[PDB]
Amino acid sequence: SVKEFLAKAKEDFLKKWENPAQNTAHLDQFERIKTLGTGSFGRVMLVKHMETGNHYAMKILDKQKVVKLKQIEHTLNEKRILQAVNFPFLVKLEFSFKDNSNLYMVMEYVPGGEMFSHLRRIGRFSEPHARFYAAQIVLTFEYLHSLDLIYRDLKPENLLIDQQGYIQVTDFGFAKRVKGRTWTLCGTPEYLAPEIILSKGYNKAVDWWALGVLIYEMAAGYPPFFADQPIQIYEKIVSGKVRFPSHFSSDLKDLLRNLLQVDLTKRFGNLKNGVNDIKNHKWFATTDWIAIYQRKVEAPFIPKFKGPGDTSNFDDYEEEEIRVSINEKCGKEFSEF
Amino acid sequence: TTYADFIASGRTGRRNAIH
Ligand SMILES: COc1ccc(O)c(C(=O)c2ccc(/C=C/[C@@H]3CCCNC[C@H]3NC(=O)c3ccncc3)cc2)c1F
Repeated sequence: SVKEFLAKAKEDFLKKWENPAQNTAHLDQFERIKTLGTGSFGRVMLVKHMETGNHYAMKILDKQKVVKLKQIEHTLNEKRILQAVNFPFLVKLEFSFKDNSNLYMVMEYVPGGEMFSHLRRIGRFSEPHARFYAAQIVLTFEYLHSLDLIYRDLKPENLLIDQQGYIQVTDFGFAKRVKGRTWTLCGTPEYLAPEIILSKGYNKAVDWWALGVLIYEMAAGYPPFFADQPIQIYEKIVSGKVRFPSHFSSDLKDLLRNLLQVDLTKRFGNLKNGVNDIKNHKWFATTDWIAIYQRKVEAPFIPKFKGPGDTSNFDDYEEEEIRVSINEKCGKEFSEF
Repeated sequence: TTYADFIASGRTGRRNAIH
């Protein structure tokens, strides 16, 4: 059943993967309202689709800036993977298009805000709260990894909370479809596996490492390896001496010792049993895995929901007007977008 | 404490990924 869900899912992903959707909207179909977040090449805005009156989250990327930083391949990956996937806890792409100056990805709007904001505000989540989120990630990485996708950027910043209090993963900008091995140093310092830092070649197991970081940070209030500068973070990660807060249950600590594990013959998620090594862990024993997938578990936290168009769960950012040039920029580099 | 050191650190805001 788990095996034939993943086989249908792979067949659906692969037809979209080999023939991506292109040019399914235009900028003038949307009213731009407010910036929900930023990145290297631009921003994500709340928009309103004028024809239906539906709200969406539109990513706008400046093509010239992508080229200046040598990240063309990353942004093609983001859109090609997003358009192809389908899972309850992945933010859904509704449309995508490009013009002379920019690339656009219109996603569902997830109004509860970033896990990061609620975590920093609250301080830390209880084990049951953290577990509820962790399960959704476990099931998401099961799906993505079955498609030969590595995510490579798990962190509370990239986990949105939706109106029922469930997770939607965003930010596929570092995601990559790979059988075998890959080498780029990428991700967030605090979330990186040792093998990434040491330029060893790595695979999907880095995402399971990242999950250990996230669980640790959700439950502690702070990450297992931190310092003011990235180079000192790396140094703490390669030593691999994790200190656990005294309030951590003995089961949590044991799970964490198996995810934050430098040795890839011992790291959960990677091994022969696979993801079952995680699902059947004792920390997860109260977890009804099928009920998480079906969204029948009641979330420990529903964010305030102030009607559509409301952004009170997001921080404020400086707005900047979209400029569209009359000449086509970087047409050939972005032709498949 | 570890919590105090984290809260006094320069890394409690949004983290950027590296390339
Ligand atoms: C290799 O570097 C890359 C790769 C791909 C990219 O798209 C980018 C970006 O330029 C870029 C631009 C804006 C953003 C904004 C992301 C925001 C805010 C940062 C924290 N993650 C949450 C994300 N918010 C949403 O996506 C969102 C979606 C749906 N509903 C509400 C919010 C991310 C990447 C990039 F820099």
